[PDB]
Amino acid sequence: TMSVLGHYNNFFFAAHLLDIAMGFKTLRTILSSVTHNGKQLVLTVGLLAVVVYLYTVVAFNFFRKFYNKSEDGDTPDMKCDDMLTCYMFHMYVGVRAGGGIGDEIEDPAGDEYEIYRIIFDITFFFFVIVILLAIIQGLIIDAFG
Amino acid sequence: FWKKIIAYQQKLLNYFARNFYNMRMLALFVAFAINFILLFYKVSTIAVHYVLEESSGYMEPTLRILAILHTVISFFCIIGYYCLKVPLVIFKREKEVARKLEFDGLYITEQPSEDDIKGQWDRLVINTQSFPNNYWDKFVKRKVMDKYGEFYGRDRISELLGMDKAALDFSDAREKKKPKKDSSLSAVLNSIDVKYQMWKLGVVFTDNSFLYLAWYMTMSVLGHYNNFFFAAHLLDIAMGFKTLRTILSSVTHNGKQLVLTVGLLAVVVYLYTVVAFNFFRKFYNKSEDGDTPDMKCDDMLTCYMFHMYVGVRAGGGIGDEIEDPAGDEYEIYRIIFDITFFFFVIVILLAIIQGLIIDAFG
Amino acid sequence: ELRDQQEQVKEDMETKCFICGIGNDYFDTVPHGFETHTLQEHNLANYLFFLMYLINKDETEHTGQESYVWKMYQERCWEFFPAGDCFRKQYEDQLN
Amino acid sequence: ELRDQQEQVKEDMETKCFICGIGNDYFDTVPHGFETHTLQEHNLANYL
Amino acid sequence: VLLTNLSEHMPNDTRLQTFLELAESVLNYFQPFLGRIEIMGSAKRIERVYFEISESSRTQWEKPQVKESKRQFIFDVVNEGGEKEKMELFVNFCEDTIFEMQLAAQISESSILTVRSALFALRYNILTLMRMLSLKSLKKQMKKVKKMTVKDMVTAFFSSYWSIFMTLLHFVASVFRGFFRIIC
Ligand SMILES: Nc1ncnc2c1ncn2[C@@H]1O[C@H](COP(=O)(O)OP(=O)(O)OP(=O)(O)O)[C@@H](O)[C@H]1O
Ligand SMILES: Nc1ncnc2c1ncn2[C@@H]1O[C@H](COP(=O)(O)OP(=O)(O)OP(=O)(O)O)[C@@H](O)[C@H]1O
Ligand SMILES: O=c1[nH]c(=O)c2nc[nH]c2[nH]1
Ligand SMILES: [Ca+2]
Ligand SMILES: [Zn+2]
Ligand SMILES: [Zn+2]
Repeated sequence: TMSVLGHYNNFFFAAHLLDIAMGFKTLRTILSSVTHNGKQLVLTVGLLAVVVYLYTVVAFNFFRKFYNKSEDGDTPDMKCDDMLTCYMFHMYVGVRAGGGIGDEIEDPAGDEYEIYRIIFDITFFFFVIVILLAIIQGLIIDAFG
Repeated sequence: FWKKIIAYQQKLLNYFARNFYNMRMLALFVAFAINFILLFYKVSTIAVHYVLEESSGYMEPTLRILAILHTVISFFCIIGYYCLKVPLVIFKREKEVARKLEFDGLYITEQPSEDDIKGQWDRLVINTQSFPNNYWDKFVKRKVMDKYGEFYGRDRISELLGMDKAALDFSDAREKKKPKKDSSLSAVLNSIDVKYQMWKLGVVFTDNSFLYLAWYMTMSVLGHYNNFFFAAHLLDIAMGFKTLRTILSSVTHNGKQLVLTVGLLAVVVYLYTVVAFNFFRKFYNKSEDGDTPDMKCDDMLTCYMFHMYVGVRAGGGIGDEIEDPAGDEYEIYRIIFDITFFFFVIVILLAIIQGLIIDAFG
Repeated sequence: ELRDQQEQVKEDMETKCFICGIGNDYFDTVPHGFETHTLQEHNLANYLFFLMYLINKDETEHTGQESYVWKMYQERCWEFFPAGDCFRKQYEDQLN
Repeated sequence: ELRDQQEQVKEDMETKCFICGIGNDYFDTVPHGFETHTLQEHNLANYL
Repeated sequence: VLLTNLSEHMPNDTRLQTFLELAESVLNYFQPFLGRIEIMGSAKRIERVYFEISESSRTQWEKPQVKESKRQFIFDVVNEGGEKEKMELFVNFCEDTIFEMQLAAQISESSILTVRSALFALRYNILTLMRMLSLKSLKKQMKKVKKMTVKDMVTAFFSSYWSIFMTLLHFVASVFRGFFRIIC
């Protein structure tokens, strides 16, 4: 089906380049590593989702005012006004921030919730970045090993 | 009539004990549904009126019904746990207290260590008339009497254990008894013991699972006041699944060394903060505009803030967010400072905490 | 590896005794056999107490075994110490 | 694994001799039994 | 010591055990002082040795200056102790411990409130639970519900357990108040 669809659109032929993984034993091991521990992997992804949801709820209830992401001052980009968009802003771009959600959020210095913000972002950095991501990583690499 | 209260009460208790597990499952599903309903929540623009935006238009009545149903199902889970697992814990503790009473003489030959809440609490159950209520024979009292009474003293050992030798002789002698009446409430009140109910409810409160279920209780009733407290019930999935249980217990398993490593990280960050406070203050300006400065390391409390928060999370050491030290007379000292921070704080002790946790899990 | 070495040392104590090195498996046939072998049969504290008893006792009053051990100790000969053996192993055929 | 193989080789020397492969446990009954078995009884240098 | 020697070299003979039961108290008293080791005999047989252990030497043994030193000695010998180095190091440590215990003898010269507030909270709260039975207000509800109504019965039972949960909350609050009083 991939070949006959590649006749219609030549870019479908790129899917056939996945056949190298079938061809070589090492690539077969790498691809099967995901499925081997994939059950615990799905559970860990769910736990990460749970933790990100809890942090999103906390920021929604208390830390909305910091979630402006608009460079210009005339129009605001109010990210955590809707919890769906706030859960977006956490899942996408806070897990990938590399130093917690505190990097892209505006600086909490001088606010009356300063210490609460610091604890929030530090606990996010630990539980989400340092923890559960190393857990997924180690699960996959240990299945391969 | 009283036959019928007893019958229907026992029927309800047996039903709840039989269905306690599936009913915890239904409570978890109700919590998940409530959280999914809350997913579509919204703020409206000064009192900020939190209004639940509804795509279909039927979310808020369903949320109300599911909140009430969650409370009811969780309360009945309390009932089911009390009917099912509480008597087993009571029987186990009764067995332990009877065995240390007889074989070891924990309260006759010796005394409780006085640092053990278990022993201090079980001191009360000894004199209760409902002793082994659930532990088979009620003759362990007589056995301890025979074993230790004559050695230490019959009268006051009988006072301690709760019997008298008059009843012991009356056991062998002729006896006349008046059977109890279910109609008489005072008879049941005399039958139930204040000290035994004391001990039983204290043990039940000491039980950890009952404490978890009471936490679930309080979270639900507070979720009625504020619907967002229902999100705490979504932590029950970790209790539900074994793998999540392992993940949550991984923190506690190596948590002692983990606390020590966190303290060592604190010590190292404090030393670096002191060094930067004494020497490297001039670089700690974090104000983009030049008119007003944001002088972070002027106060060491704020400087320790600026290290702990945002230097450990910098990903490349405190040198990333600090201004560039090029051209300063302390240039090499600054370079060594930031490189050693990157190694000891980022590369080291953070990999150590990470490895400790993941290795506990493994 | 430092953690592993510490745990290795601890479980080596738990498995085998220091004096003669016989593992706990042999003593485990009888209840608390290894524990007994540690506190009375093969006790580091007991051996040190014997050493101080030899030092504090007069040369005239030494018994036969005491004088034998004292002579071997002075000459720095450690053969009197059991090596992979004990009273239980030595008299297993009669005792058990 | 390279480090582990090097340590494996070293401790295999320490446990057993090359010529006949009998582990040190048998020789260990007498003092320095394995050492003696290595330098005079079974010595690679002596065989060469 | 003589009785112990006879008993250990002859466990079978019952008369010796009879003497042992006759002398249990003496042996029990002398057990801490009695020393027992196994040595390689001069006649190629393992022989048990019995000796006296002084109480002062024992006390010096439980003193921590012994304890840290023997921690270190065990940790060293288990790791880097050879077949023969193990035993020579044991003897050397024995002599060093002898010296340091002599030094120790020379230098030597010659939650309650938590349990108890918890008891108060539990007694108070359970007594408040039974204050309803003391007021005796269940007999009137009884007389109203002489008739047969499972709905009223389940409501009444749920109310009683409802207040048992309320009682649990009062207990938690009392524990929290006690904790505050102690921390302040
Ligand atoms: N030869 C032995 N001599 C003494 N203890 C031994 C011996 N072999 C094994 N053990 C074990 O070692 C423990 C006692 O010895 P050791 O003093 O090293 O340990 P410990 O529990 O830390 O003691 P302490 O609390 O007195 O410091 C016991 O668990 C005992 O079973
Ligand atoms: N069959 C054997 N022949 C020689 N040495 C052996 C043998 N079996 C074990 N060994 C051990 O190997 C060591 C000596 O052999 P080898 O030359 O391999 O090691 P080494 O200590 O690096 O020697 P050198 O210092 O001479 O280079 C000793 O520790 C010895 O106990
Ligand atoms: O020795 C006994 N132990 C028990 O637990 C028991 N239960 C009933 N009858 C019993 N007898
Ligand atoms: Ca003589
Ligand atoms: Zn031994
Ligand atoms: Zn050989």
